[PDB]
Formats: sequence, structure tokens, C-alpha cells
Amino acid sequence: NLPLVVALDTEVLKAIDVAKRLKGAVAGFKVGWDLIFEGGISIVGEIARYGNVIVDLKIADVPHVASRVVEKLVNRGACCVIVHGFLHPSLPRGQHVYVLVKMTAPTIYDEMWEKLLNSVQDVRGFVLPGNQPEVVAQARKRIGCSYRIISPGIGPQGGRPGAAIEAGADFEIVGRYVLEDPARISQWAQYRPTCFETP
Amino acid sequence: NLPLVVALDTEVLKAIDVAKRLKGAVAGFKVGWDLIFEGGISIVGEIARYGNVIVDLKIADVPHVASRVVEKLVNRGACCVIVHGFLHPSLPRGQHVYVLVKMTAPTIYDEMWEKLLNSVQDVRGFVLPGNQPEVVAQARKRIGCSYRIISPGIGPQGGRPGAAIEAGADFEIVGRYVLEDPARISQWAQYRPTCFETP
Ligand SMILES: O=c1cc(O)n([C@@H]2O[C@H](COP(=O)(O)O)[C@@H](O)[C@H]2O)c(=O)[nH]1
Ligand SMILES: O=c1cc(O)n([C@@H]2O[C@H](COP(=O)(O)O)[C@@H](O)[C@H]2O)c(=O)[nH]1
Ligand code: NI
Ligand code: NI
Repeated sequence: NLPLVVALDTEVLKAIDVAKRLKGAVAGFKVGWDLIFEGGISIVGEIARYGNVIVDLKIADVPHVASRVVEKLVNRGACCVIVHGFLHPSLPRGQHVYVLVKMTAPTIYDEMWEKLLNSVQDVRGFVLPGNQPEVVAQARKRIGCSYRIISPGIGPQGGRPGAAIEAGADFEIVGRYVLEDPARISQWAQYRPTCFETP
Repeated sequence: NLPLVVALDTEVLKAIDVAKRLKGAVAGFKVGWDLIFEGGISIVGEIARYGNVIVDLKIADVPHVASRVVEKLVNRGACCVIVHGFLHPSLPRGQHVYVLVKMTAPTIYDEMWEKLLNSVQDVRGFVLPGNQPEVVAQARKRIGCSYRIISPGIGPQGGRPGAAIEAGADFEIVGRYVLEDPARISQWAQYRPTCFETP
């Protein structure tokens, strides 16, 4: 069980083939825009047959909509969901929620993220940019092993495989790099999550 | 037609029923995760048979993903999409893009929305909270008729019909209040868009 969550940013047929292939070998799968666009919400439970599914639609709506979206997903196959921390204090929380507080691309988070880690508690964990290992290390210093950290941005976005884990992350989120060649998951073989054994 | 964009946060068959009933009577329809979850992205094209469709998935992902998402949506018939302004400077741009810069619920936008409004150019327009018409007025004061403004939060969230338009909005975005009784669109008969006759 490599400390890797594979981002299935691809068509349904390809995603199912990849999931079946990597079943039991990775920590889970991230299902997002591309899959839901093609297959509707029913694709979540389908991928969930093969491992833990994190649904990532970057949830960022007001409470009456966000709460419904979260509940539809977690009750139809998702182990957890990613939501935007910028919504704070109007933020979904609890054990099914990962909160994104800084991104692999420049955004207004770049000035907010440390304050957000101070503000946000009682969630599953945080998403922090794995192409900025210093950010992961600082965050882990601040929160210790209280919450999970998962980190995208490995490969095309600049991050080296394992470098976010080295810096303190529990799992790295990897899309194109792995989709292009699923055998690359072996590059995570020597790594273990910093704090939590499961995402 | 009335300066109303109707938010179809509902089931596919209900959305089609309302869209058919309101075809030609309103400025457009807002299609979001409820419909896409059920019908996949094809629902965008279906609703577009009945009027202008703004797809609202509060788009907030990094450029490689966001650009593809917006493209798929426009290709399926969306006239425009709503994206989160907090992504700035990593923000999708152009005449297809409405940028949300303050919400009807409290968020981090609240302390910096004006600075953001000033920073964003070369987009179709902005989403500003219709339950806070003073914000709409201040925004319109800053940008004049350079950009569209559309405003949710009417009804359950506290805004009164027409108050955002009166304060400077072009269109009000209305969901539950109108879905519950589409005859209510008559309440917008006396109002007209501030700057733009179409969304
Ligand atoms: O800051 C972030 C947050 C993300 O969720 N992601 C997500 O992580 C994945 C990265 O994809 P890739 O490994 O092909 O670059 C995408 O699904 C993207 O939406 C990201 O790239 N940066
Ligand atoms: O700040 C905002 C931005 C929005 O897009 N919206 C959207 O406007 C609609 C409001 O729905 P309603 O009229 O039922 O309250 C929803 O689709 C919601 O996602 C909002 O309520 N507040
Ligand atoms: Ni999970
Ligand atoms: Ni439009």
C-alpha cells in the first residue's frame, strides 16, 4: 500500500481500467470533474469498488448547496471530499472533509494559508501543495500529527515524487504522471505516510 | 424577459419542466452540481434548448484542470461559467467568465472583496451577494457599466426581490423561491437590468 492517491482525471473507461489495475496497491483514488461530467455521480460508487475514493470537486458553495453536495457524495461511495478553505467560517467540516488551504498555483491563498491552518479544526485533514515542500513542512510543524496532510503537484507541476511525504505529508496526489504510466507507482515504494496509515 | 436568472438546483425532470415553462420569460438558467450529478454534462445542452445557460460549479481548480472544465462546459452549450475570484492571479478569463468575489455567506472574501474586484479585468462580469445590496452598490460605483453584475441570495437567504437590481445588479439569481412557484417571476416585472440587457 504505497502512500499515493491516484487522481483519475480521465475518461470513465480509462479510470475503471486504472482502478482495477491498481486495486490494493495504492492508498486510494481521487475522482473529480472529468469522471462526473461523463458518468454522473454514479461513477463514484463504481470506482469505490476498487479502493477508497476521495471526491474532489473543490467544493466551494454556500452551506445549503455545499452540505447537500457533500452528503450526496459521502453517502454514494466517497470516503471523503475536498472543500475550499477560503469559505471559512462557512466551511463544511468533520471526518469526511479535507480542506484545501494553499494551491500548487498562485492564488489568494498564498497570503492566507497559515491563518487558515490556525482557524480550521475538526476536519479530516488539509490539502497542501506538494510542489512547495517548505509549505508542507511548516504546516506539519504547526499542526503536528493532529490531522492528515495530502499533497498534489507531483510531476508536471514541479514536485518530485516523495518530496512532499519527506516534508511531512501523509499521501501524495498524482494524476498525469501515473496515468501516463501506472508502473511509476513503484517510485513511492520506499516512502511511508508521516502521521496516518490511511487517507 | 425579466432580469432574472433561475437557479435550477433540482432534479433533471423538474429542471426541464421549469425551463420549458420559463422559456422566453427570464434572462437565463443557472445549472449546477445537482443536475450534472444526475445527468452528466449532457444536461447542460438539454437546458440550453430553453435559454441562456450559466454553468455554476464554483470553478476553483488549478489552470490545467480549470481550462479543460470550462472548455467542456462551453462546448456543451454553456453561454458562460462562474469561477472563484480567490484563484487570482490563476483565474480563467474572457467573455465566458463570471467571477465570484464575495458570497451571500461569510467567507474570507469579506475582508478583501473590493481589492479583488479592482484586480480582476477582462472577464464578462462579477457575482456579488444580492442579500447585501450595499455591496452591489459599492461594486457598481467602482466598475460602472464596464462589467455585468449578477446577484444571488434572494428569498430564503434574506434578499428581497429587485433590491440587488435596484442597487446596481444586472440580474438576480433566484433558486428555491422561484422553483417553489414559477409564477413568482412576475415580481421582477417592474425591474430592469442596470447596465446590460442580457447576462
Ligand atoms: O492545489 C492543488 C489542489 C489540487 O486538488 N490539485 C489537484 O491535483 C491533481 C494534480 O494533477 P496532476 O498530478 O496531473 O498535476 C488534479 O486533479 C488537481 O485538480 C492540484 O493540482 N493542485
Ligand atoms: O454567494 C453566492 C454565490 C452563488 O452562486 N450562490 C448560488 O445562488 C443560488 C441561490 O439559491 P437560492 O435562491 O435557492 O438561495 C444557489 O445556486 C447558490 O449556489 C449563492 O447562493 N450565493
Ligand atoms: Ni478519505
Ligand atoms: Ni452568460
